[PDB]
Amino acid sequence: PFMWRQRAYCAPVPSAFASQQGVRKPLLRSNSESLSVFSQIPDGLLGHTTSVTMGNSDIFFLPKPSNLLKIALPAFVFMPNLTIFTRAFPFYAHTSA
Amino acid sequence: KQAWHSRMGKFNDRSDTPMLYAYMNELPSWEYYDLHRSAFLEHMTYFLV
Amino acid sequence: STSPGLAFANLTLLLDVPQLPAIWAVNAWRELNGLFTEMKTLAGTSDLLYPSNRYNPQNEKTNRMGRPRKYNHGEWMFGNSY
Amino acid sequence: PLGVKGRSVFAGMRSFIGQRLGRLYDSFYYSQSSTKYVMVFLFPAGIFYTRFRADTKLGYHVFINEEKLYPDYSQNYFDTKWTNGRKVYLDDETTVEQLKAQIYGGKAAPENVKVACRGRVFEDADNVAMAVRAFCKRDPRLLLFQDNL
Ligand SMILES: CCCCCCCCCCCCCCCCCC(=O)OC[C@H](COP(=O)([O-])OCC(O)COP(=O)([O-])OC[C@@H](COC(=O)CCCCCCCCCCCCCCCCC)OC(=O)CCCCCCCCCCCCCCCCC)OC(=O)CCCCCCCCCCCCCCCCC
Ligand SMILES: CCCCCCCCCCCCCCCCCC(=O)OC[C@H](COP(=O)([O-])OCC[N+](C)(C)C)OC(=O)CCCCCCCCCCCCCCCCC
Ligand SMILES: CCCCCCCCCCCCCCCCCC(=O)OC[C@H](COP(=O)([O-])OCC[N+](C)(C)C)OC(=O)CCCCCCCCCCCCCCCCC
Ligand SMILES: CCCCCCCCCCCCO[C@@H]1O[C@H](CO)[C@@H](O[C@H]2O[C@H](CO)[C@@H](O)[C@H](O)[C@H]2O)[C@H](O)[C@H]1O
Ligand SMILES: CCCCCCCCCCCCO[C@@H]1O[C@H](CO)[C@@H](O[C@H]2O[C@H](CO)[C@@H](O)[C@H](O)[C@H]2O)[C@H](O)[C@H]1O
Repeated sequence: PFMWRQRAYCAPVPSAFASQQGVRKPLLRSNSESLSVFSQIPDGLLGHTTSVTMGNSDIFFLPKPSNLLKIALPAFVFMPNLTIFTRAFPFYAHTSA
Repeated sequence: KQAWHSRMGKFNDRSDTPMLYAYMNELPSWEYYDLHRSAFLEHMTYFLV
Repeated sequence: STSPGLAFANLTLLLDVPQLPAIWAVNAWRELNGLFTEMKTLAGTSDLLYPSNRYNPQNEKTNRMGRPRKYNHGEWMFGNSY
Repeated sequence: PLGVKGRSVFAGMRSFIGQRLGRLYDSFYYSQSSTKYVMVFLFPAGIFYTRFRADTKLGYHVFINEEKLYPDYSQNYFDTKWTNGRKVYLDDETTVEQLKAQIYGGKAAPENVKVACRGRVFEDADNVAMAVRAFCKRDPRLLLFQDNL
């Protein structure tokens, strides 16, 4: 409230200087209302737009012809075996075989 | 059988590449007597007598 | 047993399975705090309590944000001002 | 032959728990003193304390504007000097005065010292939790400055 001619964002809209226009619309409005989203537009369907859901579309199907193959294939180890040497696991986990 | 023995040896044995031999301050019977042959003799003559 | 490729899982396990007791303890503490809050609410309060909120400082002399209540010096015909 | 007549599955559960606990005691007894006490009590206890404190209490990163406002930590050990960005865990009932006293070690603080968060000055008779909820939601970085003006 100190530099009016230099702070235009906090100033009234040009429709307010015009002296001419159930319930009527307000006569005085600021340009600082531009910094709000739901100032003029309504808040309808505000919290219900993240609730319109659509399911995924991926199908997990692939035929598995093993008759074509006669050799084994390698396979990853995903986790360490804790069913054996459980007590020593923190003590040998840092070593490499 | 040979794989079994080699695996167990590599895991349990005291070596230059030790897996399980680590953080050793109180040793078990076998390793203690294998490292300290003086004590195996003394502990054994006492047992027989 | 183990291998270099399992360093991810080894680290994750070593650092996380000891935390599971603490996680369960946190869950139990939360249930007990909820139980006590609901028992207090059943007993009765001057101003309401928000159940799923962190802190509820509101009383006869205190707002729901920890400040003193405005216009609370006198008494009112309709009772509490809230 | 699964199960026996006259015996209950709950009795069998009690049996099993007894077996497990006895085996645990045997294995703890026949173990190294150097490692077992640490690995069974001190690391679990520290992890429990840390995780419980983090998951339950709520903390704040504290900063100070000027070096002249830093506290005197020469005497107390393990921290001879103030460093900005310290994580500080507080209770929900804590006020700004209590926080200030905690920072300055129950000693005479400077004059007109105030707390701010995202440029917004806190009153001293204010709950830190609610003040942060209002002014800096999910950015609890507090700053201590001198308000002379
Ligand atoms: C507050 C302070 C905190 C610090 C701790 C304080 C103390 C608290 C209590 C103890 C906590 C530490 C527990 C560590 C145990 C694990 C590692 C260990 O240290 O063991 C060393 C210790 C010594 O090891 P050792 O001397 O080298 O070898 C001797 C054998 O263990 C000797 O065994 P045995 O020959 O006499 O018998 C064989 C044994 C085998 O034990 C072993 O040696 C290996 C155990 C394998 C562990 C890893 C298994 C993980 C597998 C992944 C799970 C996948 C599930 C998939 C599910 C999919 C289904 C949809 O069989 C068992 O009893 C194991 C049962 C548990 C395995 C369950 C696996 C699933 C099968 C389900 C079966 C059905 C239920 C049971 C039915 C029985 C009737 C009720 O182990 C034992 O003494 C016995 C095994 C321990 C079994 C668990 C005991 C109960 C623990 C309760 C934990 C609850 C904690 C939460 C507390 C609450 C906080 C809020
Ligand atoms: C809930 C999710 C579970 C999903 C993951 C687990 C896999 C799902 C399948 C169920 C798991 C349980 C399988 C139990 C198999 C053991 C059966 C058995 O006979 O064991 C021998 C015991 C001991 O029997 P006994 O020794 O007393 O007498 C019989 C003796 N023999 C065997 C020689 C004939 O049998 C029982 O008495 C019943 C035990 C099974 C019931 C307990 C289930 C265990 C699961 C909970 C674990 C925690 C225990 C503490 C619970 C405290 C409750 C307050
Ligand atoms: C999706 C989940 C998948 C993962 C599965 C998650 C569940 C299973 C995960 C378990 C993996 C990790 C298990 C490691 C356990 C390590 C604990 C351990 O062994 O401790 C080290 C100690 C160290 O023993 P050590 O040092 O002599 O030998 C250890 C190994 N070496 C030789 C290589 C060093 O082990 C023990 O001997 C004690 C273990 C049994 C006790 C367990 C703790 C409970 C104790 C309760 C009784 C207290 C009695 C107090 C009485 C006081 C008076 C005397
Ligand atoms: C011995 C006591 C009981 C032991 C059993 C412990 C298992 C509890 C784990 C269930 C998962 C809890 O995860 C979450 O925690 C609490 C309830 O616990 C709830 O949390 C919510 O309601 C509770 C009411 O109790 C409030 O205190 C809390 O402020 C709010 O965030 C969540 O709705 C729930 O999703
Ligand atoms: C065998 C049964 C074991 C079941 C596990 C039960 C949980 C065990 C741990 C209980 C520890 C209780 O210790 C207590 O915890 C709460 C939450 O941190 C702390 O309380 C703190 O946070 C809560 C939540 O805002 C408020 O009370 C307040 O902000 C503050 O005092 C208490 O200062 C402390 O005294």
